[PDB]
Formats: sequence, C-alpha cells, structure tokens
Amino acid sequence: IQRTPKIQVYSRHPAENGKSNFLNCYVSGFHPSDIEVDLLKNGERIEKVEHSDLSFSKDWSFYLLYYTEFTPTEKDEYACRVNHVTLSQPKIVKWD
Amino acid sequence: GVTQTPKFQVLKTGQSMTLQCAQDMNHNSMYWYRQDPGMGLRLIYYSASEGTTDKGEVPNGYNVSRLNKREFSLRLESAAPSQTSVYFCASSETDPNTGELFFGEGSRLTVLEDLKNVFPPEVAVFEPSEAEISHTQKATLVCLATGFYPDHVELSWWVNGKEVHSGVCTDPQPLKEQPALNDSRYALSSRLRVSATFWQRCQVQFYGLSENDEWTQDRAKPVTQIVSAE
Amino acid sequence: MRTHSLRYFRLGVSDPIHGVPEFISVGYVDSHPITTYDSVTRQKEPRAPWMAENLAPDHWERYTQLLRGWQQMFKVELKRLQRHYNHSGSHTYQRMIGCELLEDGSTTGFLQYAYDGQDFLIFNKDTLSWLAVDNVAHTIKQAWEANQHELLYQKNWLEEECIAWLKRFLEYGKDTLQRTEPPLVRVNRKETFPGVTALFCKAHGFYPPEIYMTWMKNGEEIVQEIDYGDILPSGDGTYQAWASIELLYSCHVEHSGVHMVLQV
Amino acid sequence: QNIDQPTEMTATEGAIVQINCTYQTSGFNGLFWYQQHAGEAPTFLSYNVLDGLEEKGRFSSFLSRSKGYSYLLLKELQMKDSASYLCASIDSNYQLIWGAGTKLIIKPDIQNPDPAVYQLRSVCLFTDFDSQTNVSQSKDSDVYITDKCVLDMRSMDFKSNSAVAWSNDFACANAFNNSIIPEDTFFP
Ligand SMILES: *[C@H](C)/C=N/c1c(NC[C@H](O)[C@H](O)[C@H](O)CO)[nH]c(=O)[nH]c1=O
Repeated sequence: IQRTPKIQVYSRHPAENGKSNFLNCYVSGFHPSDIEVDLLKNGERIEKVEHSDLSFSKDWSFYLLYYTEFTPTEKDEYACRVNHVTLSQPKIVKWD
Repeated sequence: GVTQTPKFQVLKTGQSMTLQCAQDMNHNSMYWYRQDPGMGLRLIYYSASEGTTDKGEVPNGYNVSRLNKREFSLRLESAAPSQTSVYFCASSETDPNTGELFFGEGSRLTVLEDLKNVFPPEVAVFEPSEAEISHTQKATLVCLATGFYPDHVELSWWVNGKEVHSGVCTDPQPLKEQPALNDSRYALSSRLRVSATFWQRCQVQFYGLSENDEWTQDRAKPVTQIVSAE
Repeated sequence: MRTHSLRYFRLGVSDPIHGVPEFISVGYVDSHPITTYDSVTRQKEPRAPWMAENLAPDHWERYTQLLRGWQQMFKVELKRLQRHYNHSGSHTYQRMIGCELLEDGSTTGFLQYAYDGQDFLIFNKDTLSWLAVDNVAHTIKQAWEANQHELLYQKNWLEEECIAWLKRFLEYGKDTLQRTEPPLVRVNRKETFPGVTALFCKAHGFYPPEIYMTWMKNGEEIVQEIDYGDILPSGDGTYQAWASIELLYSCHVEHSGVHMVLQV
Repeated sequence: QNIDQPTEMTATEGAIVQINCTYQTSGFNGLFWYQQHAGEAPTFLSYNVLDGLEEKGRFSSFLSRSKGYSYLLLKELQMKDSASYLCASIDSNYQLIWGAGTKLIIKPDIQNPDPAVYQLRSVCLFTDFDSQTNVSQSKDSDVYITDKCVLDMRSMDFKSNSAVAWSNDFACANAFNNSIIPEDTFFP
C-alpha cells in the first residue's frame, strides 16, 4: 500500500500583488519517505528555498514544508513540483 | 556464557595489559566494570551494540574495542597501582537492560612499583590436639599459608586424593602480616574437621609471575605454583 | 494547561535509495520537533534551541549510544519481518511511542509498530499485551509477550517516565509551547456559478494549531455540507485554516478558550 | 544520584532477613537485586519496575515507586545465603547506579556449645563457642588472630565456630586474652 503526496501551495499572509510575502508548499500524507520537492517561478526552479525536515504522522505517513520569500505580481506564476514512487512523472501544482 | 581471561595478573607500574571477554549468548550489549572494596561497581566502558563503545564512569587509564558481536576487550595502556581492582566483564541482550546482566568469572589484577616483594606462600599443617579428640571426639586440622604477596591464592583441602568441602573453613580475607606496612605480606588460615575415628593434604594455589616476567634476584622466581602440606 | 504530548518515531528502510538514511528517529513535543537521530549522522541532536540549552552533553552522549543500538535492532527486526512475509526489495518498519498530559491532569500512553506504513503491532499497557493484525504480527507478539519484565517496564515508561519528560520539556520550551497567538478571522462572500454564493471563513496567524471553526444558520448548526480546510503551517510558527458554505449565516471560531462569531 | 543499602546485616540461620535499598535518582526505569558470594561473579536475583512483591522460592523482592525504596526478603535462612547483596537502580537516562552491597552474615544455631582453646602441632585453636561470642584481633604485632569461621560437618549434621591464633612469650592460655571469651572456656 503506497500513498501519494497531498500538495498544498499557499501563502503565509493573504496575498497582495506587490506586497512581500512567503510562498509555502506543504507536501503530506505520503508513503514511502522518498520525496523530491522544488518551488517554481514561471517554470524555473527557485534556488533560495528553505524547507522543514521529513516529519512524522500518527497514521504512518510523512509530511514536509518547503517555503520561499516572494513578491506576488499579476505577471508571475508560482507552482510546486513534486516527485514520489506513486508518480510516473513529477506533479506540478500551480498556486491559486 | 561470559568467558573472561585472566583470573589473576601481576603487573609492574607502566606495563600494558589486555583483558579478554567473549560471549556465547548472541548479546548486543557488553560492559567492563571494576569492583573496589567499600563501593558499588563502577562502569569503565560499555558497548551498546556491535559497532559502538562509550566511556563509563571511570574511563581514564583504559580503552576498549568491540572486536565483533562476541568480543569486548579492555586495555590498560600504562598500568598504575590505582588500577589494582577486580574487573568484571558483563553482557546483556540489549541496552537499556531490563533483563539478566551476565557476569564473567572476574579478573584480579594487582599493579606494583617492582616485583621484588612477590612471594609464594609457605604451607604448614597442624595435627589435631589430643585434648580436643578426648573432649569432643572430633579432630580439627589447621592449615596456614603464610608470607605470600600479592593476595592471589586459592586454598583447598584434600582427603585421600579427593577434594573436600564438608567440615572445611577458610578465612574469606587474608590477614596482613605487617599491618603498618603498605606492601604487607599475607597470612591465611583454614580448618578441616573430621571425627576422632576418621583421624585415627593442604593445597594452596599461588598466582604470581610467568615466563615473560624478568627476574634478576638471588631468590627463586615467584611464579604461579601449587604449595602443599600433608 | 492545555493538552500536551511527547512522541518518538523510528523509521527503518531496507535497501534505501542512495540518499534515504537506513534509520531515522525524531522526537516531538506536540507539533514541534525536539530531537533527531539518523544512520548517516550517527548522533542525537536538538531540533529546538530550548532543548540544546537545557540538556547537558551526558544526555546527548548517552541517548546517542542508545539510538545506535535501537538502529541495529530495527535493521534485524525489519529483515526478520521480511523473511516471514517472504518479501524482497525495499520495505519500511516504523515505531511510535508516546504520552499525552490532558487538560484535566489525566494521562494516556501509546506504543505501536507498523510494517509498510500499515498498523502491525499495538501495545495495550492496561492488559500488558500486544495486538497482532495478522499471523506474522502474532508470531512477534508470542515472542515479545514471553518477556514479562520488558512489558512492565514499557508500562512504567509510558505512564510515569514519559509524562515526567513531557513536563520537563514543557517548562524548557514554556515561551513557545505555552504561548497563545489569537487568530485573524475574516469572511469572504462570492457569487461563483450563476446563483451559487460561496462564503469563506478564513483564519490565520494563530498558535496553538488546534482551532475549531464552523458555520451556523439563524443560530442553529448548518444541516448543509460545510467544506473544511486543513490547519496548515504558515512557516513562522503560526497556523492557518478555513471552512466554507454554499448560501442568516454566521461563522463560529473557538481557539484557546476564546469564542468568536462573524455574522454576514 | 545515590543508591543506599546497609553495609552489613547479621541474622540467625532459619530466621528471616529484610535487606532495604533506597534510590534517590533523577528518574526510574527499574531496580535490580544481584547475589555475590565471596570471591565470585554477581548473579541476577530479580528486576522490579512496577509496584508489588514477587516470590522466587525463599527469596522475595518488593518495590514501592512512591516511597523510592525496595527490599530483598530472605526466608528460612541457610549458611549458603552468606553472600553480599547488591541492588541497582536505572535512572531516566537509562544508566545503572549500583549500591555498595549488603554483606549478609548468617549465625549458625549451635545446639551444644563447648567453648575451648586447644594447642595443635605453634598454633592455638578457639573452637565450639556459640555464635553469640565475638573474636577480637591481636594486640602484639608478633601474634596473629583470625576472625570466627563456621564449619559444617554435613555427615554428622553438626556446625561449629573456630578462631585461630598463631605466633613466634606466646602461650595458649594467653592467646585470646584480648577477646571476651565464655567463663566456662576449657583450657587443657
Ligand atoms: C532523547 C531522550 C531521545 N530519545 C529517543 C527515545 N526515547 C524514548 C524511549 O526511552 C525509547 O523509545 C525506549 O525504547 C522506550 O522503551 N525514543 C526513540 O524512539 N527515539 C529517540 O530519539
């Protein structure tokens, strides 16, 4: 029984174009532990990405938090690219 | 179970030394302890599982090596008279241990400045008093192993080629022949009691020097030997 | 105080993927990671500054040796599980031990194991027995249950020693674990699909993570489908959540003993 | 921190003895009792972590986690019970803290006492006294006196007490003068 990661892309504070913020990507509910996560800006991987350590759930699944400091703009499209054994191809999840 | 060697050892200040320990039980945890008079066992070094060791309460003057899952050898690099103690090697299934801690036979190690005072004992047997035989109808033989150093002896009583235990009493600690002196030699008494009609050998095993120990004295080398009286 | 908890996790992976450590063991006081150990570092380190400050080297020194042995037992226990199940390749072994010190002073204790991210063995400290999910778990159960000393010790740890550590850490991290950061709640109304009006109750910047949120109609609870948002970390030690309805209505929030009502 | 038990305890054979052990530790993961015969390796007697009394034949172990104490109860005492009894507690960091040990001395039940000092063959024997009398050490450093020893003649179901005095002035009559001996001591 392999469980696929639940990907949630959200901001620290209610987003406002031009106002400095943090973009978070919370990958959780997966099994096994081997996960690959990257935060994207218009398709390109962000290098300045601070993340949490692999954390543990009571249901035996695992969770993580990947985050980057960003300034939302109308022009700019953010996303979170994840890969796991359950995934045949890395899953890109666009930020609403 | 836990096999630890040697039972006794005489060292000169500064001599290297290795105590061996091996376990049959497939235990993961192994421990090296010392037992000193007046205080509780003191952990020297321990191995929680194969591939790790760590300092105990008294690690100075020692080092260990967990050779494999079965062997845990202790090492005294430069022996010091403070290291004169009884070393116990122990093992347990896992660490932390909530089960039986298995102990090795023990290793009596004595560290001295020089070996010039190491002496084997003199063994003498005293026949029962005619008075006791007529008053109690019992006969008490007495044995004295005297003038030995260090306290590395094992007294046994032998009635007709066979060792005895019934009617036997050996002192649990030897007496210091010169109590004021730091290197006092030892004296140890034993008593074997038989009936008057049964009356109508004392064996002491001294653990001293070995071949490797250099001896440059006029008197005979105080090597490991059995001293007797009949 | 509110409900607080202590937990220690262990993860054992057979045949790992080059980067993945063979063993990892992490401790938490609630949502907070406090300790970490792995087969790569081969050391127990703090995961909170207040852990580093309040525990002397002898604590990290000892528990590091303990964990190396625990790491070894996990490798053997996983290999043996695979042998029973007749399993090849990479498989996982997990353990969770812990305790809760409830709002009312009452306590709870747990110790359970899992193979391939699924419940394997579940300890019952009240009956001093192991609950086996299958016949492989049953064989390990019969074996483990043979050592009454270990079971009794496991009960004492969970019931006494665990709560005692949890109480220590709560004091160590008093400024963090015991603080209360009230939520910033707002209501968002939107004409979505023609007719459908979606009301969003969104809360943010609150600590502790445990928040209650619901929607009510005319004063009574909604007999309609409320969609609930997960309590997510904001990344600054605070949390965010939400609850929506398809429409008078009022949003009800309880967080850390304070009730809140937001009418539309 | 500190594990405390008595240094020594003395009881009569056939009676009961309770060896107490108090642990003043930073946390508690179990308490042990080990037996150690003079000049031998220690051996596991018991392990107690939860509250209660546990019987293993003539030996019983009790623990009170609240009271921070445990005892070893030895019933129907035998001469073979003469050993040291080590207790050891596990702290919250899982480290064993050992007590100094309790030397248990068992006094034999001497059914027919017959105190006497005999001369062997440069050696004086003090024998057949009751377990109540005590042998004191030597005054002159030229004279050597050994403490009381107990021999069991299993065949004749007879136990006896003996002290030995030897020297290089020394006479048997004078041999045990530094000790309080029975008034009825036989001097042949
Ligand atoms: C620092 C104290 C890390 N400890 C640690 C523990 N500690 C809890 C407990 O003593 C242990 O689980 C025993 O085996 C209970 O019988 N547990 C753990 O799994 N990981 C740790 O890092």
